[PDB]
Amino acid sequence: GKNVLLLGSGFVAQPVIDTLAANDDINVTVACRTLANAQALAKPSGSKAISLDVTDDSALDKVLADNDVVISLIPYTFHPNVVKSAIRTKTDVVTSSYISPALRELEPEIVKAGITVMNEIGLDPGIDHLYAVKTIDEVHRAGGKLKSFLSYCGGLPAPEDSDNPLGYKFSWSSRGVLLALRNSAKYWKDGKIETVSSEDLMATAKPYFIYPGYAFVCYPNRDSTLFKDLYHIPEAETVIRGTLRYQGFPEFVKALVDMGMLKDDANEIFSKPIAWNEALKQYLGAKSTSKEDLIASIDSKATWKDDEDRERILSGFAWLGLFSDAKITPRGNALDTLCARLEELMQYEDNERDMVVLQHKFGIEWADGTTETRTSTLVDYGKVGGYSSMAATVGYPVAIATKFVLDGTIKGPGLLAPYSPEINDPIMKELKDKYGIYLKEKTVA
Amino acid sequence: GKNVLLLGSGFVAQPVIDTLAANDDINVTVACRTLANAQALAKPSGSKAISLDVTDDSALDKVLADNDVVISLIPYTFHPNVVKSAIRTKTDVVTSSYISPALRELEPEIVKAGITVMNEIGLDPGIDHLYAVKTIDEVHRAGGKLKSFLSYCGGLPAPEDSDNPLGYKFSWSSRGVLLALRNSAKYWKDGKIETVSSEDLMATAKPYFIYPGYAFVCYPNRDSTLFKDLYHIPEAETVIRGTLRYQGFPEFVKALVDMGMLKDDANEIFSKPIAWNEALKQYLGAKSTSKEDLIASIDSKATWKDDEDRERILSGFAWLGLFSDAKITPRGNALDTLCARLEELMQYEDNERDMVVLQHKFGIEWADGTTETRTSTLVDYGKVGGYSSMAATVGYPVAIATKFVLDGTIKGPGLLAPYSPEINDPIMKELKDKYGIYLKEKTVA
Repeated sequence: GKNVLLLGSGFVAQPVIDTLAANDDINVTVACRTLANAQALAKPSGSKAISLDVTDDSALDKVLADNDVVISLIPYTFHPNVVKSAIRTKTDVVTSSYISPALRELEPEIVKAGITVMNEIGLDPGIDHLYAVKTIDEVHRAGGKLKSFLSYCGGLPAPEDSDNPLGYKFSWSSRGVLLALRNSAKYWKDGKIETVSSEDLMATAKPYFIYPGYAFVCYPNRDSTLFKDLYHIPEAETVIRGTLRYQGFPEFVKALVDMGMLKDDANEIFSKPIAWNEALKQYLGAKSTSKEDLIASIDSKATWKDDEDRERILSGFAWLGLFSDAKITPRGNALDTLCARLEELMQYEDNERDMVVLQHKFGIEWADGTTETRTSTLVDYGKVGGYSSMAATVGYPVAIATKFVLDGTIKGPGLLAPYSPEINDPIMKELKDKYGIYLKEKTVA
Repeated sequence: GKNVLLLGSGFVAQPVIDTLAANDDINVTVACRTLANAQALAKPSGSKAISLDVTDDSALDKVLADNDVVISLIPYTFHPNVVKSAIRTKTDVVTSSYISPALRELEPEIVKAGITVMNEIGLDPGIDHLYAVKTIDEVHRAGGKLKSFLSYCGGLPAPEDSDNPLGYKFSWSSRGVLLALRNSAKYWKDGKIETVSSEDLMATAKPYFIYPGYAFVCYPNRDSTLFKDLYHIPEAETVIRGTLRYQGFPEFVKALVDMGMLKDDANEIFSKPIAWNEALKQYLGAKSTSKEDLIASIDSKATWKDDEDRERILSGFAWLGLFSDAKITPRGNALDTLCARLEELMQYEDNERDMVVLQHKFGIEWADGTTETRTSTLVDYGKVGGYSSMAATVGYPVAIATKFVLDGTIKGPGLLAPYSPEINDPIMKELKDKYGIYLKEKTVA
């Protein structure tokens, strides 16, 4: 049959290996730095397993040449190494990553080599593009105008598993999640560009209604303007892509900001494993380590929405052990010390489920001047003793695309991405049919 | 072994029959009006099945006498018939219902007869009492004062299945759900009684935070004052029991109220199967049946929270087909005609899940004057191709109590209810151990 090489040892690797190895005519080889990882990832399906250093050009060529396609699920800074090897060996490539400037530089050689490098085909990017392109194509074909494109996505605990101060669980690092509300954002609104500064992003966070059961808030991503050219919606007045969190998340982060706790400046208060209450005493200039004095210094620095929120946030600080004798992870700055504690206390437990939510909302003006709003909505949950939704919604599109590269449903050569119905339709159909994963499409009544 | 009679043909009956019949030493007989129902309810477990008219004293005695205990899962107005028969036959009884004045009248004969009639042991009442008594008993035993008791419960769609205008699904009638926001309410707050009139209940509805993931609102039930004597918390300043719904539910109902749609007065506009848009035209005095004119008459009658809510509610009316040519169920009044449409459009589908949420929150003042807040929280979901949470959370406590009546863990005789640790502890322990059902107990940090 066909020989598939998978590079990676993330949780995303497991469903890809498992769904592909289940096919009798596909032989999977798992490659990680350490043979044991790969043997472990490969063990459930009895796949071949090897060790591999991707920076070793010769080692990398040897194994790519033994295969028909390589799935690169390693950090995106390594894709160029993989692709350089694929050019040399004439091997096809599949990634879930945004096309990088390094890959664009290789693009003429990819074409000359006659290989297919399929990109941007997990969840985000991937599934989002499939369904955005689908509707916009339908709207344009019917002579319609896409006046508004809104798109919001989050990976969150299932609501029943959300009871922590952020309504958020880490797998595994928290630094990016935390700093996200201190980024700038640029998007289209009502026929003009709006930009929000780092300082001002926090205040933009607002409830975002999807279904009655959920309490989502949203904030815009760094740059939504790229989707105008990407989806060819020059006529759109409003184009905003953002992130979903649960209620309370921005207010919690804001309080931490006001306390200086997202500052990454080297600061000796965080140099050594002292008690959290002593660290905060020194950092906030509190009278003492007593909960009462710590709260006084927080109160003097924080702007609270109301007493209920103040009570909630301070209780969350208490839950985190910030007012306690628990010893800090000595990371040498406020931010990383905070992140270490968040990470330690807010991981998934074995009977807990994650969730992916993604909704596109389209405001359409038809030729006759009539307007309508459509939604395309995905809610997906992890399976206890199975795969997380975060793993499955990346891994399954990747597996489907790999099979389509192998059998020529996805026709190259070239540096391809899910930007047209011709590539997109077969993937959407197979994703729904095989895995039950699809976006519910509704017109707002 | 032991012989158990089950009266009932509700969805609650299935898990009770099934969990009890799985026991080798329990022989279940299912009794409904029609042999086929009972044979169907009994079929999965191969239980005995009979037909039975509960108003026929002789038929009822015959079968009770053949059994060691009867589980009465039929309407509460029939329990007296069952209990009169149990007195005659000396058979024990288990119900999930609040003790009625009719049962209290029989109480001295129950005692003289030497039978045990166990009551109020499903979810609400049942599980709620187990855990409320538990904490209050713990607080009192440690010399503490229960200053505040808050308790909120709802049966709702899982959030992923909540996408309808009410965030609510019917199984099967909607009339009570709808009129609930037009009831009065009486409770304790800050050391005084507060009462809310029928008209004013709507305005009391407010967000109620349990976990970040969920968007709950709550309103108080008809009478919370009874829990002071029931749980013996004379020292409580605040005692409020209420119902949980999802965000948007009260505002939707309020709009319908403003339109006169919850009026049950005989009204010929609803006498015959005309189109919804024609019915509303006549009822609202709209210019025409056009969506535009219907909305105009709604706008002229309704107070909207904001444009987003107005848009949401009107869209929901559209979804319901109220602006459409769909023919009304001719119920002869506005309310029942509305309820028929709600019921028709908002039932569970086969791959959908329900949810039960119940939280007690206790504000405690300890002897030393220190205060703390505790929560006890249950979130439980239905199983696709299995039992709903609404069925399981009533049926399992009933099954456990029945086994305890049979084996004398619950010691009678008498008209008993789950009001003390002696009765309550064994049930809570078995509910957790056998079914994984328990309330998570936390101190607010």
